[PDB]
Amino acid sequence: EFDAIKIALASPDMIRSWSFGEVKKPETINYRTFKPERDGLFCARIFGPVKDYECLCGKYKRLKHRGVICEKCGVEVTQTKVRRERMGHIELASPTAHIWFLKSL
DNA sequence: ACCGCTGCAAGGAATAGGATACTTGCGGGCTATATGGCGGCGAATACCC
Ligand SMILES: [Zn+2]
Repeated sequence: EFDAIKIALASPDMIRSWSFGEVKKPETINYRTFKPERDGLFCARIFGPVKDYECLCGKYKRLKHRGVICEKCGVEVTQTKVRRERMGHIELASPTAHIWFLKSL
């Protein structure tokens, strides 16, 4: 299919284009109930469902409801492979300098 | 038709016994200062003109 690999820099707008949400909380797992956090580093509303065609809260749990989202979780009921291909984006309060383009010698 | 009496409670000294306020160690729940390796090489100073 494809024939060439292109590589370049990524403007902030394009980075927003890639992302499917924003991370805001440094918390990951409860250690008691192994569901993810609200919108922490892991998440369901940002990255995707945890089980194949399973909304997080369990309002819909069948493949018949593919595509629709939950009205309390907002997750996209679909395969869990999406959890390996969606990317988040953090917002940085201050501008910062890429280290590679600074001490590359 | 008036009174001193008996009698029936209220407050002191000696024992047993549960209730209950008090004290304590934990278990899980949470948050946040090195000193024996070379070799190559290229960039970045130093230098003395
Ligand atoms: Zn839900």
